[PDB]
Amino acid sequence: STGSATTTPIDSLDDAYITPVQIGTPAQTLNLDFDTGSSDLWVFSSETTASEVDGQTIYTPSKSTTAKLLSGATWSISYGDGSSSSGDVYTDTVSVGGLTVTGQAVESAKKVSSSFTEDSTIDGLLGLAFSTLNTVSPTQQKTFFDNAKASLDSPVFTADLGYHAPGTYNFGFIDTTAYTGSITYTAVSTKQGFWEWTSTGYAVGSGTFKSTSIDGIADTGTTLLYLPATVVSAYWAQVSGAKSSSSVGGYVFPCSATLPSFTFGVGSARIVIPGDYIDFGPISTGSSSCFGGIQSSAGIGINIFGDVALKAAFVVFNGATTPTLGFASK
Repeated sequence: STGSATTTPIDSLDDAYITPVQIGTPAQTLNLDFDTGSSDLWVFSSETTASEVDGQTIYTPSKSTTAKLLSGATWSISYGDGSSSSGDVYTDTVSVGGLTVTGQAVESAKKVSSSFTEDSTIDGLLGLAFSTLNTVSPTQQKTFFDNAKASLDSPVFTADLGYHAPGTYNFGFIDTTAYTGSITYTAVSTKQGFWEWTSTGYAVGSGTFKSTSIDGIADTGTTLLYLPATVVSAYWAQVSGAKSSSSVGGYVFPCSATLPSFTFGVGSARIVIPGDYIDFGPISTGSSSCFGGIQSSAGIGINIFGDVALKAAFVVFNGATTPTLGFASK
């Protein structure tokens, strides 16, 4: 089997992408944030505290003839941005882009943190990291991809995120028309539960490539590119007037600037992020200070190849017995 679904930016900045997901019988379609940095499929629901729902579409398990309470199971997750959610668990039929999994754990939120409530466009998350990170207790549950894997034509999914435009998540096949050149594959460590890999270096604009190993994660659920402070300083030094602002929370730059590209290495291959992809717009409405799309990871503990990086590539998440990542230009 295969599946193919369009993923759509939630706003004009590409802050996140939403993909429609069918849950239950008859289907209830929710728009979920596909997150290769986490491993829970959780949804706003009829159980979510009413004051914490503000415009999201909810899953109502009592209206699904295939929903079953997973007795005793609870979940609770905290994300790298400080947000969180928790609740109980149902199993139900879940379909993405025509690919159906029966008995998928659907984690129903009883509580969500304010950042979720305040974002009416995201109805929940669909985790695509390794199932070892799934938070369901006392019986850990599998991700949608893990449940689907054995049925897929090939045990892979691909992320093709758009710049200011829709893109595609495919399951079970690699669309050879969706990229240019060849796909370069690189080793993955699953030791932390992530799609963790090592970039071979970087360049700023037309500058020379610096060969240096940068360990990080491919994370579709993170907006920006978070890299070591040395790398980030080298980038922003090429933008007149750019500076790190402790009060804003990162590098800002004059909105009048033209940003240079940023290149990262995948083996001997190179992925070029155009400068425009690094512009996240005014820090507040009407400001002439703009927020940068490349930021320091120094306070995180891990480097993160988020959407800024991934949307410059066609990305293969190869879930074979020994997982690997593939990157192609497009």
